[PDB]
Amino acid sequence: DVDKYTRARNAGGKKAQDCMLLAAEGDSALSLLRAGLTLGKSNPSGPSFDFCGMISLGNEQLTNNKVLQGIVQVLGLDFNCHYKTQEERAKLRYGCIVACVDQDLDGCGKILGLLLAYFHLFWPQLIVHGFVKRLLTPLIRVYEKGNTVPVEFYYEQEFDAWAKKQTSLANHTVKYYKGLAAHDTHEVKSMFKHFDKMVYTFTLDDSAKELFHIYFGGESELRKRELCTGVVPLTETQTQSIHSVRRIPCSLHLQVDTKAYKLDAIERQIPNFLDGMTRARRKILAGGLKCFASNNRERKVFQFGGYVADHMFYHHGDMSLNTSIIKAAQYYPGSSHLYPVFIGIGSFGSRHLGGKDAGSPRYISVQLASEFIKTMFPTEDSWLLPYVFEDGQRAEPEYYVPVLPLAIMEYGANPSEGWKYTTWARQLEDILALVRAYVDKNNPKHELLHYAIDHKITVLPLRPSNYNFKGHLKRFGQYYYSYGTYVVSEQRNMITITELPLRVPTVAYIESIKKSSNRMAFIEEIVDYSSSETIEILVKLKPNSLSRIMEEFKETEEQNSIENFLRLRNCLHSHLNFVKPKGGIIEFNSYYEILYAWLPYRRDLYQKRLMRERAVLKLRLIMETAIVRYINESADLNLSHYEDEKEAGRILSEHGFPPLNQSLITSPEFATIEELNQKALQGCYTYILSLQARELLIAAKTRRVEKIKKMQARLDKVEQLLQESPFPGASVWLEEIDAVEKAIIKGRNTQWKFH
Amino acid sequence: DVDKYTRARNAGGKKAQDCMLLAAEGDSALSLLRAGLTLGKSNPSGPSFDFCGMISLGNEQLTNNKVLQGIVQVLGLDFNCHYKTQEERAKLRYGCIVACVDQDLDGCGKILGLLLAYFHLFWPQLIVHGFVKRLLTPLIRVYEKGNTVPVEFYYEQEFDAWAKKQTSLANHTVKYYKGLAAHDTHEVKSMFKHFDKMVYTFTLDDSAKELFHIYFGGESELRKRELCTGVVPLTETQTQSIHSVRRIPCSLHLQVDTKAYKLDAIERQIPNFLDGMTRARRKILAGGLKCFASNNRERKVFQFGGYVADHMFYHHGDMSLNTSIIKAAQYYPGSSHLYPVFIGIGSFGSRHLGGKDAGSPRYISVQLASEFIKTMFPTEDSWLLPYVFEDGQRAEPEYYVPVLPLAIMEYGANPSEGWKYTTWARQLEDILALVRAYVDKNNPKHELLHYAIDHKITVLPLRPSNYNFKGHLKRFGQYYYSYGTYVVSEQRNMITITELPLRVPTVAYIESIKKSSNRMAFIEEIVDYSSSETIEILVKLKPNSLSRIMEEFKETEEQNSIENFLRLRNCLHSHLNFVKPKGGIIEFNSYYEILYAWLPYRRDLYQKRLMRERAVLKLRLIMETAIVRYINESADLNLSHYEDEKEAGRILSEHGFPPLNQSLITSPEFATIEELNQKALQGCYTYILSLQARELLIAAKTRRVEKIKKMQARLDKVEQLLQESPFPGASVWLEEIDAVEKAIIKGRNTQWKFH
Repeated sequence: DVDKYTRARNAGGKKAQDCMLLAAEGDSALSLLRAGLTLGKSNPSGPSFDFCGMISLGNEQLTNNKVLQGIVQVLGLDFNCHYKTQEERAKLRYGCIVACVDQDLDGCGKILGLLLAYFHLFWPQLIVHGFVKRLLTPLIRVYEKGNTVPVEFYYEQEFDAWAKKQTSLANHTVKYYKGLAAHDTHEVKSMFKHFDKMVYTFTLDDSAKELFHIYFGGESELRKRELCTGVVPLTETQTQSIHSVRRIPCSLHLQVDTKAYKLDAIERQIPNFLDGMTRARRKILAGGLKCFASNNRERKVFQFGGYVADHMFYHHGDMSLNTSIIKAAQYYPGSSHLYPVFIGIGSFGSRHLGGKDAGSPRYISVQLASEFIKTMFPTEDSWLLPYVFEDGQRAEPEYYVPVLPLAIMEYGANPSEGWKYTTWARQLEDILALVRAYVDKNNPKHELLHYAIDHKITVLPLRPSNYNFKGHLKRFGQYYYSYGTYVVSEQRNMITITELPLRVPTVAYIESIKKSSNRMAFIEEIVDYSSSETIEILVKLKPNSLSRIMEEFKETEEQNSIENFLRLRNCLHSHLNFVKPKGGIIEFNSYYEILYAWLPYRRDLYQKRLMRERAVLKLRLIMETAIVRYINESADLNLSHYEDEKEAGRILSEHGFPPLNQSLITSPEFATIEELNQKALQGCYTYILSLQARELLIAAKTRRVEKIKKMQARLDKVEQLLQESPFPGASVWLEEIDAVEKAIIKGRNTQWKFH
Repeated sequence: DVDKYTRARNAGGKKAQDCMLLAAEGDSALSLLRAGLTLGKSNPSGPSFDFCGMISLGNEQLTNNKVLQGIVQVLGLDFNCHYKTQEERAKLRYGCIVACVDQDLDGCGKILGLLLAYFHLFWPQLIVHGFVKRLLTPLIRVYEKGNTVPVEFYYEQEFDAWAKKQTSLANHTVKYYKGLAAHDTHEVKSMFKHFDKMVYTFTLDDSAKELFHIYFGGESELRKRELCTGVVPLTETQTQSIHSVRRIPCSLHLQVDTKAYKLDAIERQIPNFLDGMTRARRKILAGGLKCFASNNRERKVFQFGGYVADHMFYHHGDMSLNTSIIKAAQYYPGSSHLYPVFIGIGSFGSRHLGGKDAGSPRYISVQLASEFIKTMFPTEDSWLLPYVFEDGQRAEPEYYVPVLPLAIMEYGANPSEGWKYTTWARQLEDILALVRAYVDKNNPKHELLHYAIDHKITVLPLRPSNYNFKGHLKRFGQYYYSYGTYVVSEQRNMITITELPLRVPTVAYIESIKKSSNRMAFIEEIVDYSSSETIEILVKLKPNSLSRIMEEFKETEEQNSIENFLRLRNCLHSHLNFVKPKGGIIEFNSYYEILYAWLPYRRDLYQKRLMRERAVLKLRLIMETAIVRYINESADLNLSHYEDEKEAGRILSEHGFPPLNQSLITSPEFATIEELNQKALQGCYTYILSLQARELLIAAKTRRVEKIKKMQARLDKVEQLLQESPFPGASVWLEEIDAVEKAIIKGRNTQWKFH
């Protein structure tokens, strides 16, 4: 077999039942297992090569794979045995096979799930009676400073419960070990001390079998139904039951690990319907917001990609990161981004190659479209979004909620086969009219739009956008078609294609025309004299070929003879599969329902921002009233730093000064509403104990009083902003819509350069 | 026919001589050319498709090259015919061919030099009289915010000469355009407005055929000899002549750009002999120092690579960066780095796979040593090294000069074949003794070693290091051999290998043994029961077979029969090829030559560092004395901060108060001695006007006088530290050597973990 197999000393012998075969995922896991097994030979008594062999991993096609062939060869497994009896199972060369895989979505999920599916399909009785086992390593380890002994959790839920049970984590360092290679040598020896406690068994409950037909079977219909609901994390009772007897039911593993892996794989191609961007593009947008927040100077594409990888935890390949950055910065007729989030200083590609003619990342530079991004992705709303956490560190948000539905007003296609997704940008005017009717409460269609929302029918048009399109858009039999424009000169027997169909690359169109032999039977030659953004394809035909073209290619009342011959028609087939914000997959059938689903999320975000702003304003005015009421009697109490700052708190508590938490009321970063109003109090008097002498003079007092009157006016303004007729925060939504419309118009005027 | 050829309207007709062909390397340059050529009604009478065609640049092999075949087909060139006469030169379909290429050692030199060599080899008469032309786009553009028209320099020397005057850059922005894709649309149209004057014609002067043969011919000895001197940039006179006549000689073009490209390609594999690291490794070290100069917290490999790319201008791929980071963080018996610059938390590989079994960059984390680096690479000297400026921004230094020569005490190899380079680490004790004898001046061999370095003979041993090696290092006459250790038991017929030769991967060695069919005629089986760091490989042989190995593999007075059978000897072949600090390539016959070459550079760096320290200490001393005198007798003129206008400057210049550059003196980053002393007295009086009230009484005067006393003591310590008998700064070098030896000992004791 392969040389990756390290045989145990007693493997296949009289004591083969006591032997176990560790199946590491890759070379790093193999090296870790080797190091642990060899260090166990000297200090402890336990695992070693005497009773532990090592191997590495690498239906109709699952039987010819070399790795499974090697595994079945070493284990001595017989296909036609079914291992029902104990003596039949005793003939195996190893007592059990232990899978040692990384805790991430690659090791657990895809590979562990694949091994479990293979075993269940071929030898289902092996999973029962406890033959297939796994290695459960500490997923999270928290180290207390000056304690040199960590506390370990095998699941994120246990760590979250312990953390919320804890008072503070100032002196605790949390390390996430998603992969086996992340364990240090001392950590590895700590695991191999009680290696016997890290072996978990699979039970193969009744519900597992059907699941094995869903995630890994050839049935691709019920798989989508299973995937369209998101992954539910394991509950605490299930984890406790698993840890009690060290047995993991297969069902739970299939429903959690493999399902999360499949969802992650889908999310890398299909974007969320709230912002129209995938996880990688969300990371890029967040990194651009973080980098150009205060500087906004042009940076090289590779430099910005390095910044994104450093700060936004983009652990994928840098070539994909650079390609996605270029795609986000591309702006041309037929581009995938109608409103790009980045301004591209340099040659970022043209419509002829479909954006593939972009310059190298080391030459072209990128900048943040500050005006458009700020008007569409407000900085205030960024705090209230739910964020993803990579190894306990903040990263890009789970989803962005722009002022207008970005998943609709921009083009989008998935080139990777496996899941169909195609979106054609709708007209900006129609989107603006629809949202303004929904929010304005003064539009005559506002009540009609609400009627259309509660019961699903269409009341306002939603036509495909034709901003950078010089052709025609014809709706025939519920299908939209884009037609390019051409001219014919009979005297020179020549045709000049002036406009290709929507999102059709020039070189791709030319090669498609050239491939068809029948088309070339009349075309003498083709050249491409098109400009950087316009289309001018010069085709010269053979003599007396126009009549032959007319008689051969026939008009179908939709496209004339020339358009059919020149392939100047495109069908706007759109696949509206999107990723739910909670994790699931949702398949729409029209853009109207996409907009109807996006509206409540934006409305709820506006309401949440309004309540958070109201609470923050109340807290700020409370602390300002406290500081001014200390100021006007500073000649009565006279204690800021005159005495020791430990006896002051008694006298400030004897008077009416509530404890407050500075740096939380002064600048709440991500303080959620209930936590913000809970932990704002029970702080300390640093807002009074640690003030400066600058506040002593009356000018500071009058500045404070004008500030407090300003925030009182703002508080009443946001209070009347609430309980509005359509919903709280509708007027501010209308103002943001107007601002983003102005920004879009300005960008369109200056070719998305903004001077 | 040709895939990416856009024919001109008049090409191949009565105006062929007026038609020119633009050759582009990639699709980005083609898109730029298409955008420039299609300015209709804007930039009139400029280039267009009427007289400009386009083509893309996608010794028997040169004949069948598809790109060159397309080019010759387009131009109608004839291989047999020599275009020496004007009448036969008019048969070409284009008047001239223009190369529109980048200016970053790839567009220029690599493929432009290739095109020039092709034309010279096949049609040398074409280059003369003018046929091959190039597009010299503005390399550097200086924009003034109040002028909105840039100043363009086509060479870096011109920009440097301009920057010699116009010193302030008070309101100027410098932009570097190394590639064609870096130009913006307005820049593109401005360039195409003068496209007629942007073209430069090659001349093929004398002494260029020999240069062409050297750089592109099959001969390599003279090509290597050319590369031992480095690239010399064009002088002002040559650039002025080129710009005045708009003709570029081929020789100058070659020696300027293709030599630089070849040197850059070489130095990406061959490291410098001063620090023992290539450009990528030096960038990694500088980025690590920048990242962990303050925190030293462990970071993921991919995050650190992103930081390095963002800050150190590492524009290459991220996989190479991650691999190099892992290699720099690897520490195991046989690893390349005996003293790694990085502490790696996780599994970074093992000796078995030669470091190729490391975990993914997502999981394993890296951090700076912060204890060995601070001693081997002092932070004081980091301000004195020459620095590499990429696109006008600072980057990793030109070369590092460590306290001990790292190119001689670390294993090095070149995985990229094309330039042999192999280094075997010398013993640390021998190197320390040699350097101490050279420096301490008290060693009995000090003057003897000076005589030795003067007469290039060897007087102190330099033996290969055997720190992490349990074998034997034996010298058999002008070569060294490493022998592994084995134990063989005749009973039960097993041979257990306990130590492999130096830098021999375990799995590679096992595979090499396995491929030898004759050796497995006796080997029953091979098992790899080795540990993580020590090797224990079991080889079970066939019964009564040891005598067969005795009679088959014969003793050669160097290898035992078992050693020859198991290939337990390795020859320590050395290839002492390095790159000169100025750019050239140097070859050494022994490690003694490397040490003797590295010593003067380090001695001169100590002298320069001490000189700069003395100068900056004198500057600080005069500024402190000035401020002390001001705080002493300010009552005479004025004691307040109200004098912040020019009146204070005038009243201070009336007395003996010199104007000093406070910012430069208080923190000179890279100010060398000459302009340090030139700009010291060209500052302002801010060193006095920036005195807070705290510093306006005696309580700060005592601190000031204590500071001046301490720095005066440091000043005369530097003073008599100089003029030492061996060289100035000998004791500082000795104590730095002791500190670095202590750090190395601590790292070796802690397995390069430092707890």
